[PDB]
Amino acid sequence: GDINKAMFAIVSFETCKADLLKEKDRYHNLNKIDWQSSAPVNEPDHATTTP
Amino acid sequence: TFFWLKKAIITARKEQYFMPLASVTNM
Repeated sequence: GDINKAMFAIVSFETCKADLLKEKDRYHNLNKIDWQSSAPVNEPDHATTTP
Repeated sequence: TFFWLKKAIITARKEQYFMPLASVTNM
Protein backbone atom coordinates (compact mmCIF):
# COMPACT_ATOMS: atom_id res chain seq x y z
CA GLY A 1 0.00 0.00 0.00
CA ASP A 2 2.93 2.43 -0.31
CA ILE A 3 4.15 3.66 -3.70
CA ASN A 4 7.60 4.38 -2.26
CA LYS A 5 8.14 0.78 -1.14
CA ALA A 6 7.53 -0.59 -4.65
CA MET A 7 10.48 -2.43 -6.17
CA PHE A 8 9.54 -1.91 -9.83
CA ALA A 9 7.12 -0.15 -12.17
CA ILE A 10 6.42 -0.89 -15.84
CA VAL A 11 4.82 1.37 -18.46
CA SER A 12 4.05 0.81 -22.15
CA PHE A 13 4.03 3.80 -24.48
CA GLU A 14 3.94 4.45 -28.22
CA THR A 15 7.19 5.61 -29.80
CA CYS A 16 8.62 6.18 -33.27
CA LYS A 17 12.15 5.92 -34.62
CA ALA A 18 12.79 9.67 -34.69
CA ASP A 19 12.14 9.82 -30.95
CA LEU A 20 14.84 7.21 -30.38
CA LEU A 21 17.21 8.98 -32.79
CA LYS A 22 16.88 12.25 -30.85
CA GLU A 23 19.39 10.75 -28.37
CA LYS A 24 21.54 8.37 -30.41
CA ASP A 25 24.00 7.72 -27.58
CA ARG A 26 21.36 6.52 -25.13
CA TYR A 27 19.80 3.73 -27.22
CA HIS A 28 21.42 0.67 -28.82
CA ASN A 29 20.49 -2.16 -31.20
CA LEU A 30 18.10 -0.04 -33.28
CA ASN A 31 18.74 -1.89 -36.54
CA LYS A 32 17.69 -5.29 -35.18
CA ILE A 33 14.23 -4.07 -34.13
CA ASP A 34 11.31 -5.07 -36.36
CA TRP A 35 8.39 -2.65 -36.46
CA GLN A 36 5.69 -4.86 -37.98
CA SER A 37 5.42 -7.45 -35.20
CA SER A 38 5.30 -4.86 -32.40
CA ALA A 39 2.26 -2.79 -33.37
CA PRO A 40 -0.81 -1.64 -31.41
CA VAL A 41 -3.03 -4.09 -33.31
CA ASN A 42 -0.65 -6.97 -32.56
CA GLU A 43 -0.31 -6.11 -28.86
CA PRO A 44 -3.70 -6.50 -27.14
CA ASP A 45 -2.49 -5.48 -23.68
CA HIS A 46 -1.87 -1.87 -24.70
CA ALA A 47 -5.05 0.22 -24.57
CA THR A 48 -5.13 3.31 -26.78
CA THR A 49 -7.43 5.53 -28.84
CA THR A 50 -5.36 5.11 -32.01
CA PRO A 51 -7.30 3.45 -34.86
CA THR B 1 -26.72 -12.83 -18.20
CA PHE B 2 -22.98 -13.52 -18.20
CA PHE B 3 -19.78 -11.52 -17.75
CA TRP B 4 -18.43 -10.71 -21.21
CA LEU B 5 -14.76 -9.77 -21.14
CA LYS B 6 -15.18 -6.95 -23.70
CA LYS B 7 -11.96 -7.63 -25.60
CA ALA B 8 -13.20 -8.40 -29.13
CA ILE B 9 -10.89 -11.15 -30.41
CA ILE B 10 -9.98 -9.83 -33.87
CA THR B 11 -7.73 -10.96 -36.72
CA ALA B 12 -5.16 -8.52 -38.06
CA ARG B 13 -4.54 -7.55 -41.69
CA LYS B 14 -2.63 -9.90 -43.97
CA GLU B 15 0.55 -8.49 -45.48
CA GLN B 16 0.95 -7.50 -49.13
CA TYR B 17 4.24 -7.81 -51.02
CA PHE B 18 3.61 -7.06 -54.70
CA MET B 19 1.80 -3.75 -54.20
CA PRO B 20 4.70 -1.79 -52.59
CA LEU B 21 6.83 -2.85 -55.57
CA ALA B 22 4.55 -1.21 -58.13
CA SER B 23 4.96 2.45 -58.95
CA VAL B 24 1.80 4.43 -59.68
CA THR B 25 1.31 6.55 -62.80
CA ASN B 26 -1.52 9.06 -62.53
CA MET B 27 -4.20 9.38 -65.19
